[PDB]
Amino acid sequence: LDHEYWMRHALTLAKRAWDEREVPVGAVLVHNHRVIGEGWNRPIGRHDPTAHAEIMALRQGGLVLQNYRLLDTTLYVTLEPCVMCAGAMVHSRIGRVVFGARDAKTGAAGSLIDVLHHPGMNHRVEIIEGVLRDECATLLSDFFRM
Amino acid sequence: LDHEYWMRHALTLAKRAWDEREVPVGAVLVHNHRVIGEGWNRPIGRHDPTAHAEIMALRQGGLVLQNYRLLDTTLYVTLEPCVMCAGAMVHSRIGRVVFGARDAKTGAAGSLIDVLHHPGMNHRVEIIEGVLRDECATLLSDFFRM
Ligand SMILES: [Zn+2]
Ligand SMILES: [Zn+2]
Repeated sequence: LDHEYWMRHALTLAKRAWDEREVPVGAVLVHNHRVIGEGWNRPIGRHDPTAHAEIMALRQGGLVLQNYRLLDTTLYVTLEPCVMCAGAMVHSRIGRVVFGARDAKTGAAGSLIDVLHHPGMNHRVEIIEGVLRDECATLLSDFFRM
Repeated sequence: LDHEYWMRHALTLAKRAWDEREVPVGAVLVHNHRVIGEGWNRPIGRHDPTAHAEIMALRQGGLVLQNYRLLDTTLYVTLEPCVMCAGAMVHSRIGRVVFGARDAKTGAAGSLIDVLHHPGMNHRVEIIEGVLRDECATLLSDFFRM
């Protein structure tokens, strides 16, 4: 579905997070080839431990759809989702998550844990990884070097 | 620390959720024996898949402390936290979670999965279960009967 076109927008949002001095992750939630939520990482600034990119984008999606269930959506994100965000995607009943770089240490879509296909969740999210992978990694690498 | 006194307040918040026709879960975040966040379940009403009791209470706590890290806090909740909320508690670096009833099917503190002591998280949350257990269960049972 030209996943790079949507990931590019996510990288755009990640660079907002970068300008805010937050770990640079961006996310966009797409429904019928239209954006219905955007998010970027801002826990430090918002004083909000839950203010990850995915959480912000899933919340917008709910407002836009007037529904807490976000059926058949695709969530794009520049980094593999953490446990908190992976659980949110499961509650949201999204169709699919597409991510850029793996989070080898604490990623929760097959890196540390695979919450999205854990055998007791009432909903399965499909996974596609590595979209604009090197672009997503370099943002995060330059961040940590900084 | 008279955990029933704080759980009673959580049950108070859970009954707000009940009056809103939402699964009746309440939560309170306590720091130095003072409440610094309250929460109750309202996904349906807020059109927000992330709007669980714990998420709302952890968010308030961050505002009150002007910090996304909520060190040495105790989060009380009427039901075992789900994967999404268990991950949030880990990111928040809370000291302890105290819960009422187990969620046998999808609870993420030793029921379905134990996210809070999973061997790769950078932070361990202590767990105490069963506080006002029967009170918490009956609320949820009456809800599902309804
Ligand atoms: Zn996350
Ligand atoms: Zn939850």
